[PDB]
Amino acid sequence: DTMKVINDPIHGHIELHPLLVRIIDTPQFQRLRYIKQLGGGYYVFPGASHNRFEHSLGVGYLAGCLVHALGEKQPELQISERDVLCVQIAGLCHDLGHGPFSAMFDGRFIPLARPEVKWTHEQGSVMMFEHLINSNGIKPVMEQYGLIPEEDICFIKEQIVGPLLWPYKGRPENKSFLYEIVSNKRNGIDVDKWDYFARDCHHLGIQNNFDYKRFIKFARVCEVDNELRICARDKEVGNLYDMFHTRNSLHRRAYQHKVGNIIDTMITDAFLKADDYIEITGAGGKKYRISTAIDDMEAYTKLTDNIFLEILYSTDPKLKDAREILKQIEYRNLFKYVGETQPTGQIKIKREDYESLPKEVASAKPKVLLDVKLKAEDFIVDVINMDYGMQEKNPIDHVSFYCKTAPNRAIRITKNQVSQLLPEKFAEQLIRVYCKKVDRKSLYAARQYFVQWCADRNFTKPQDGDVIAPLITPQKKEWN
Amino acid sequence: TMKVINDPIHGHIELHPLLVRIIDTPQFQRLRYIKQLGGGYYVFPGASHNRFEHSLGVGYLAGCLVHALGEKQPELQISERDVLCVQIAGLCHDLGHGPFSAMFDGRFIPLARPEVKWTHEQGSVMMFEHLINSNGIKPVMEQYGLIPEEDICFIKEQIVGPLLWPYKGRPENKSFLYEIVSNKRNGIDVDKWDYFARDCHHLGIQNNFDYKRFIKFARVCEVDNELRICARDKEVGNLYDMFHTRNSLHRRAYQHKVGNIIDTMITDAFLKADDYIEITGAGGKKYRISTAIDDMEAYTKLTDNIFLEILYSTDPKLKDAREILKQIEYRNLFKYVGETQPTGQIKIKREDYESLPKEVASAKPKVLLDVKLKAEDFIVDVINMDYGMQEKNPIDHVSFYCKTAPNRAIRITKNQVSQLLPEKFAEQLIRVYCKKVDRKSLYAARQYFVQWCADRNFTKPQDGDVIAPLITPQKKEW
Amino acid sequence: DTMKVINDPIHGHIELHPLLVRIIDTPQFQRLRYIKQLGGGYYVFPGASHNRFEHSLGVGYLAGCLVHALGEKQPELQISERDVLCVQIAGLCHDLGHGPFSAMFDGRFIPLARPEVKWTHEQGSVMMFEHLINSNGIKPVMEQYGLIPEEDICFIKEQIVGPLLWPYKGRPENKSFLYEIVSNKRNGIDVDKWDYFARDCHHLGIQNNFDYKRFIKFARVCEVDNELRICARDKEVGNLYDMFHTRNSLHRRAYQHKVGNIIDTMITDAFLKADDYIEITGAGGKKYRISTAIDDMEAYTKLTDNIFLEILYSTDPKLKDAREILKQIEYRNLFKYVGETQPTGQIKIKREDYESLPKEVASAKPKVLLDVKLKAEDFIVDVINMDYGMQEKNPIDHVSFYCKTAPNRAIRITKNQVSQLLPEKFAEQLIRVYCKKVDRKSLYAARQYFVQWCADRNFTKPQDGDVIAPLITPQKKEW
Amino acid sequence: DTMKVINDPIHGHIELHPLLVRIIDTPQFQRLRYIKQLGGGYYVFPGASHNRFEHSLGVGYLAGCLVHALGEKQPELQISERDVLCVQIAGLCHDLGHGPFSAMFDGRFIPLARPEVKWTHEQGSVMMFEHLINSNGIKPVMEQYGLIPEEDICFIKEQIVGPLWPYKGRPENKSFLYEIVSNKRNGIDVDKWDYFARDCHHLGIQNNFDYKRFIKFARVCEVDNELRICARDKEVGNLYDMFHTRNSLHRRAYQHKVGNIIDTMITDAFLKADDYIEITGAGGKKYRISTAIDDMEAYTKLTDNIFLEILYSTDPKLKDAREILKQIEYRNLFKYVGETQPTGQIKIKREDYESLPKEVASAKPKVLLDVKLKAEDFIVDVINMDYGMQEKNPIDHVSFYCKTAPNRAIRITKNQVSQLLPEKFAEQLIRVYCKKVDRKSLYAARQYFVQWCADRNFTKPQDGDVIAPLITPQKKEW
Ligand SMILES: Nc1ncnc2c1ncn2[C@H]1C[C@H](O)[C@@H](COP(=O)(O)NP(=O)(O)OP(=O)(O)O)O1
Ligand SMILES: Nc1ncnc2c1ncn2[C@H]1C[C@H](O)[C@@H](COP(=O)(O)NP(=O)(O)OP(=O)(O)O)O1
Ligand SMILES: Nc1ncnc2c1ncn2[C@H]1C[C@H](O)[C@@H](COP(=O)(O)NP(=O)(O)OP(=O)(O)O)O1
Ligand SMILES: Nc1ncnc2c1ncn2[C@H]1C[C@H](O)[C@@H](COP(=O)(O)NP(=O)(O)OP(=O)(O)O)O1
Ligand SMILES: [Fe+3]
Ligand SMILES: [Fe+3]
Ligand SMILES: [Fe+3]
Ligand SMILES: [Fe+3]
Ligand SMILES: [Mg+2]
Ligand SMILES: [Mg+2]
Ligand SMILES: [Mg+2]
Ligand SMILES: [Mg+2]
Ligand SMILES: [Mg+2]
Ligand SMILES: [Mg+2]
Ligand SMILES: [Mg+2]
Ligand SMILES: [Mg+2]
Ligand SMILES: [Mg+2]
Repeated sequence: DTMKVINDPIHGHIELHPLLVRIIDTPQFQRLRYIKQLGGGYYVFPGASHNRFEHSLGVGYLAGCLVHALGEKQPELQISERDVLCVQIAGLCHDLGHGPFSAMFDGRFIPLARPEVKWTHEQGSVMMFEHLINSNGIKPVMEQYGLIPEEDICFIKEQIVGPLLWPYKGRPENKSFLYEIVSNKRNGIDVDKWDYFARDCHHLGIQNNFDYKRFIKFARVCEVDNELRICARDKEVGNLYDMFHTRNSLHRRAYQHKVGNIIDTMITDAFLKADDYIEITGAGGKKYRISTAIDDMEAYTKLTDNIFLEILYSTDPKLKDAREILKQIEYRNLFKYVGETQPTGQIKIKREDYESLPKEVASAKPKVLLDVKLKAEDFIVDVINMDYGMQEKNPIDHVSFYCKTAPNRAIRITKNQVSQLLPEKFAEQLIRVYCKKVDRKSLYAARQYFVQWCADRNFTKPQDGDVIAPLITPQKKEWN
Repeated sequence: TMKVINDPIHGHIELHPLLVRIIDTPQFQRLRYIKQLGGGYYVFPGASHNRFEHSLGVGYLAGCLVHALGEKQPELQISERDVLCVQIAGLCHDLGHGPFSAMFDGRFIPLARPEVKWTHEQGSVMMFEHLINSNGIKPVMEQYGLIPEEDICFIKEQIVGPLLWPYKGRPENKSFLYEIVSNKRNGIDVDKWDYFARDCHHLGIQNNFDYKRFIKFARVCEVDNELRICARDKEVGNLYDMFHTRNSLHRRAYQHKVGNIIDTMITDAFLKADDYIEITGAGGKKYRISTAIDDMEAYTKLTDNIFLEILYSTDPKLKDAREILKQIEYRNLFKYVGETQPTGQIKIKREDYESLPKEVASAKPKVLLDVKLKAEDFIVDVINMDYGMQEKNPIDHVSFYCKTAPNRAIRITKNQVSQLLPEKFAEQLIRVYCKKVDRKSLYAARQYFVQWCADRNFTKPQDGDVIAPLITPQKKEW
Repeated sequence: DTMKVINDPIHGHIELHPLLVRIIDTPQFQRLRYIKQLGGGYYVFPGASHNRFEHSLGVGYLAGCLVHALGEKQPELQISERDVLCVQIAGLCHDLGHGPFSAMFDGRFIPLARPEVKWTHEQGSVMMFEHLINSNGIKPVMEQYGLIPEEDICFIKEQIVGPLLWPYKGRPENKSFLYEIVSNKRNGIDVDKWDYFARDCHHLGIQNNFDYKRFIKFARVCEVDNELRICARDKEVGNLYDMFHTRNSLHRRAYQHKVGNIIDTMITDAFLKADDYIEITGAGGKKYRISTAIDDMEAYTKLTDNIFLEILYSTDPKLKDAREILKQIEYRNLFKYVGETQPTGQIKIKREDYESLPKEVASAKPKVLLDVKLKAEDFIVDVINMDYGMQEKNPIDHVSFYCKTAPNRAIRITKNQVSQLLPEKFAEQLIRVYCKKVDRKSLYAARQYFVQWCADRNFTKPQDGDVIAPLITPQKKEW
Repeated sequence: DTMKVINDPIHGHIELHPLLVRIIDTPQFQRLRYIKQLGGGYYVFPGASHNRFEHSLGVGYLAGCLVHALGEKQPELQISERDVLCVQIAGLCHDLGHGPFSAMFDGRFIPLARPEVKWTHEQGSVMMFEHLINSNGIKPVMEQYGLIPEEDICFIKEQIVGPLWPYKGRPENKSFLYEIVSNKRNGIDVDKWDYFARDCHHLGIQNNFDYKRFIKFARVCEVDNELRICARDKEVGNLYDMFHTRNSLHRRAYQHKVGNIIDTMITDAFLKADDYIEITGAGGKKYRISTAIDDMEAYTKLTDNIFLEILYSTDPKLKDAREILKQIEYRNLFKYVGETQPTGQIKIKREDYESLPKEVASAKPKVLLDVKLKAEDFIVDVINMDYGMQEKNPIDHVSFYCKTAPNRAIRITKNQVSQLLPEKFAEQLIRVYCKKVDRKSLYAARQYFVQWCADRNFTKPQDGDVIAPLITPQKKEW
């Protein structure tokens, strides 16, 4: 059991302490090799073959860089070797709970398959971590390196998911800044983002403009309303606004690419159709479904992107409907993108209303004669909440800064102290509509229903509206 | 025959022999001795690159864009002659830059000769004329199918704009050709694409705009009776990002507060040297640094080397200028005091710039001060940051097409894209510096500065509470 | 109907003609999304997650760049749009025959599982291409775009695998240069190498020093012994030696990494143990095994890296032995590397002798006290043939060059006309030894047998010889 | 008084201790901003605008990374903060002695201008460092941060230029510290790692050596009673590749035939200017270009600027020098005729270089020729290509360790690595050029050249059968 060096193309040669190597070399960690980081995005950006495994190594590594850098510059914080290891382990294990195709599984499939549960991959990560530890004899290995499992397991879990006065048990207040490394609940400025920006960009073929290494150099811990927090140099404020701008830009260009999303939707659909028939063996030989494997970590261990191919290659007549959806993916007979719009004014589309939207689009009465009627079943309506990670809030209002002439003194910097060219709002909704019927006449009709629906709901005019529905767009006074 | 040249940004590029003849002149080779980012090199040490290599890059990209349009749309009748003219314009577009590039036309000439309205682009047109005439290039143009009466004019118009349909070099059915090198309608041009990529490579800041993607999706469509370059509808987000990147490169690098003060110091040294340096132009006439812009033979010999000519001089008359450049090398720079912006609808007008150091020195901070500072001790640098068209959204001046009707041009408004985009497209930054560098002068300069910000109802400096703790409580709006 | 653009991180935005899009959007092509380019190398270099799919797009694209560039510079060659499409399709389809974990499948598994057949992934690519065309109605689509399927399918196949006097039917000798793009049988200078150099490096985190774009700019077709062939500028000769040096260096640093190879070996072992029990359905419902799916393209279509996980997640008691080997991979209880050596002198280890080598290692008699005796079954001996792509030959002796003052005149350039610092030989063998028993005492013993065996065979001294076997290495004066 | 961070595109954000900042902010250091790293190479590779200044920052930084990494992994070595600063200073100052156009100045000009002296830029760096320290009051600043100037100045100089135990600055138990900046035992030093990475970034050729990996695997072990830097055994292949890369960068870039002829032309102009240019040194004494190396105050003012000072001069005495530089700017370069190498055991010695143009002109090609050419018309450039230690394999002078005994040093021979490695480690290339550029002179120059190769039993030029079809059949060995 000695330290390993591993060559990562994003971070270079990184060092893994032998405790981390023991954690990595388990079935529960290695599972992340079989889950694509960007899910259906690989079917649009062919360089995006990367898996959660390598992202997880990167987050472990960066978490270690940030806590080491803080410890070197500020010995008064009393960051111990034990703290450093716990922060690295949390970085390493933070995404253990992702399911097949990553964001698809907790963003689309589980909410549709099991609308009663409130589940996130982060909860999965905590449960999977527990199962990793318990089934591989890791507690004695922790003790061998000076960790205290009652306290430190709890600390690690709290870093990943948040709390399970001062709500944490794993560390006291004098170590609060340690909870801001892996997953920053105050403002989202965390090393998870820095790894995925750099790694996704390298694979996508879109270039990263955020400099995380610069941020680490300028980061300090300062007292802010009587808690010790990570603060940035004042002159980095512009770079932080740019960080969130980059995040939003990566969601627009890649993560919410309209076809990447429809592939995720189709896979979700196939999983919903397969769910009654696929059996996954968990603890004590009990049988779980795709939707219930989240309840038993032994089952969930075996639930990866492989399930796609298990369905695609099946012959069972019961899986026929699921299998045909995946066949449609491989022949590229995808549901067709019709367009994009947004609400106007103070209108917000609520999650309770999502299910009713296909019916609304099909009920629009385009004032043009139509040969084809389309039914609700024929439309998909995907509502995407785009923000700066804190709903309507400006995350930079929850960051603290310091100045070169008083480096222990935290200050606030407001938006108006930076620039007038920044966003005026921090949240918005995009609505994408697609049609399951792909023939030319159905598609012409779907465009008319769509643009009419936008007019009826007082949504923004689709960008191509005048071209795809020339007879509809003149009817709307606010569009001309 | 063609030459190949290896550029680190674009790879191996081909130069037509007419371009090679233009490059191999004193007028073009001059660009090897003018830093792209001027004083920026004194802050970002990778930014050693010169205007020469930027110019090759713009020539190359100009050629890629016009070739791509011609291949996709043969009905436009883009000729080999048109391609060469566009390449030449890209190659020669920055011939007019002076020592330290933006410093020379942005700071020095306006101060040295406030009566003239000069730009490097005007310089590029005059330098091009002088390059052609003094190196026998007109017959070589003819040899390759160009018509110099028409094409020289076309080339110049591409660089500087017009010298109803205001252009003589090409008719309306070729208006798109004027949108490649320097796009007067919206600023979306290959010059930006080269400098984004090249500056980033050298600065150590990463480029996020994909120019190659833009070229693939570009088409020419009819818009209000002219053939113009349009982009695919779905690229609109990427164009907003393009201008966001431009603004971000100005914030991080080009307007870095110390890069600018170095540019200011060099400008100061040039103003102090201007009466004493003689540069010989055409017919043996004698020019100064500030007048060499009137004669391209003189201007040919004015490059960044003038910095070292002053620094190494022994002439007592250049003592004052020389001492400023010595201060740069010891890093005894004028000191940054801080940054602020106007509030509300307030605009600082160019006529008022000269009065601002006096205003800062006239502030009466209610604080005990060892030193009184005079107007001459402050520099107040006002920077106009925008999306290239003052208050306007340049995306309102772009045309788009949709996949289902690719010959039909459309407009896309800001509200059709995103609510997270900027609400304004122009703003002003105000940096204040002090020429007196000792600890007590600097403490005082901070008090005058923050008090001035309070008095003018400008934004609170980011470090205001720390540098002037007794001043910032006075102002209710902070 | 129309062209698609696709964004690749290595080549940027590439354009795909609609005929290529029809070929790509088939089960037979999309299969390549589930086959890792570097196989077991992903278990060593975590950035090497890339699959054969994206490599195939890249080779298609570069094949098109090279043939377009030749056509633009030399209209007299009469390169047609039809030729361009055929070269693109060949580049796109060249690796359709790879199996699970790529080089593992044709380099290790098939040779062990079916030693009677002479099979390569390239043969697989030809058969898979035939099956792709026939089962997706591609022939009429080819006709729609000006291709002539009798001739052009044959041309495409020949570009991939070679011939199936002038031995080719798809194109004549005045177009011989077209066979030098995707897979160059004369000297190995082909666009396949250029894509994988660039793509592997980007993912591995090792940097590429070969500039393929420069090579394309300087490439011309010239007459050489009555065939039209691709020639390089004279002054590029250095860069071509560097190309093969880079290839060799990527094999040393990554592709033949000792642990990447042992993982490939372990997976192969698990597949051999699973082979009797896994059923893959092929044409007419017939059942194939892992080792026989190469005989039926409908079965082979469904044979990808997924088989690893099918074994790993199985519960069938019959798959227990295969499953346990894959569990050993996941816990990193790997067969242990003992060391590396090479033959000396004139000695060449022949393929017929590979199987006898573990027995030789176990028969060595190290004069050292050992608690554990090891048997032949405990050693793995992996022999790797490292060369410049043409066994003992210098591939640069099979390249033609031209000079700036006579660009249509082909010439030869010998090694002595370039540099005295170049390699003296172009082939060698590396011998890696591993031990299947992983405890510290077995490993100590394995090192003594290994170093003694090297001494006995007069192989090169292992680099760490003095440290791992201090009592053995003094016996050998020449060490 | 506080640390500075600087953004370099090769190494990222690097930290500079305030003592380093004081050294950098002097005229003697800042001088390096005006000397191109690759000299005339910029006139072939237009991305290669980089100067010695940024290379020097990089070497300072890497020197610091290597010594820090050794200290972190091996606390028993007792590397102090003082040792780290001294190694950084040496890295930073190691190239202070370069002259105009870098390798051109000490490789071509000084040897020709002053054949009696044995001068290297490294000697210059030591003298320039001494002058930097003494004229900027640096010794008290060193003391303020824990350095001992009697000892540490000596240590710093020994690291730059070299020397029982021959060093005075540090004892044997710290010998490894002398292997960071300039490694005299085998050449594996951080100077190479910076220039590989930085040159590649600017040239547009990609670097394949991973220096960071080497740093991770580097350890100090006892070797024949000295503590030395050793590499992991399995890195041996990577080290052979390192020297292969060095050779490959010399072939592609640094010894590019046209880059060298430009260096030669500039050298020629400097030789013609040398009697007439005056550079003021200490106490107002006057130096020449060739003598400015004797006085650091003069040498401080000798940079690439001298090129433009000559080009723009009007003095009649500089006419010949000026005309050569004009020929560079119009691209009327001496023409490359070809390349060959000696055969067998033959080595061309430096004493014989001057006689070679005469030999080429004395060859008697049995061919009808329009022009007879004289010795003065040919340039013969002889280049020594090696792995940095003449005929020796530098890997024979490296020590390694194994994972199972990391404190135990071992040797690894070439046969333990690969049969595909080089069989020799040194060779000579001979390039011939002609000063007469017309077609008939050039035809003749090719005939003399190929005949000369045949007469001396040199290798057949690669294009020999094409440029001299009547000459190459005479030689049986071809
Ligand atoms: N020459 C090279 N260049 C770059 N990366 C390389 C490399 N060789 C390997 N890597 C990558 C592969 C891995 O990501 C990492 C480590 O590979 P090893 O350093 O080969 N270490 P291992 O555990 O095999 O040997 P041991 O136990 O004897 O120390 O570097
Ligand atoms: N091996 C190499 N690899 C990469 N870039 C290179 C290179 N060699 C040169 N460059 C860069 C340097 C230049 O930017 C460009 C062209 O250099 P040449 O191809 O050397 N052309 P020249 O005009 O000397 O030879 P001729 O007239 O005989 O064809 O490539
Ligand atoms: N903003 C962006 N920047 C870079 N690459 C991008 C990108 N957006 C997509 N890609 C990549 C993803 C793909 O690899 C490629 C094409 O994506 P689309 O241009 O979005 N084309 P699609 O076929 O969806 O829309 P249509 O049929 O309406 O033209 O570019
Ligand atoms: N946003 C940015 N991104 C990347 N590099 C940047 C940068 N801004 C500056 N640089 C580069 C330029 C330099 O190479 C380096 C340091 O520039 P500053 O951090 O601005 N430091 P200074 O001394 O001006 O301010 P103070 O004294 O208040 O700390 O970073
Ligand atoms: Fe994550
Ligand atoms: Fe420009
Ligand atoms: Fe391939
Ligand atoms: Fe150096
Ligand atoms: Mg997560
Ligand atoms: Mg998060
Ligand atoms: Mg301009
Ligand atoms: Mg412009
Ligand atoms: Mg502006
Ligand atoms: Mg293949
Ligand atoms: Mg091959
Ligand atoms: Mg040196
Ligand atoms: Mg050296």
